[PDB]
Amino acid sequence: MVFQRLLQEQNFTESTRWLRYIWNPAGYSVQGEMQDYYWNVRPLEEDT
Amino acid sequence: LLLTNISFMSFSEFRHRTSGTLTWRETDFL
Repeated sequence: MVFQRLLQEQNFTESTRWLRYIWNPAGYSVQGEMQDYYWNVRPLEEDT
Repeated sequence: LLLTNISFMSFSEFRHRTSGTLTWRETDFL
């Protein structure tokens, strides 16, 4: 909802951050090291 | 490897550099 509402107001550099909170094709960095997943929402990794 | 070289590399690069002799508290401190 925050992502879509930031697209609709064309605040792009924050809209992309709020999309990084779910999906990042450039991986995720936890404690300095890159992780093995790309979905920051665990019922999207496991089909729950 | 001096203290100016460590600032250019990331923490993952620097931790892979010293993963044997240091143990992630001296690594993060340095």
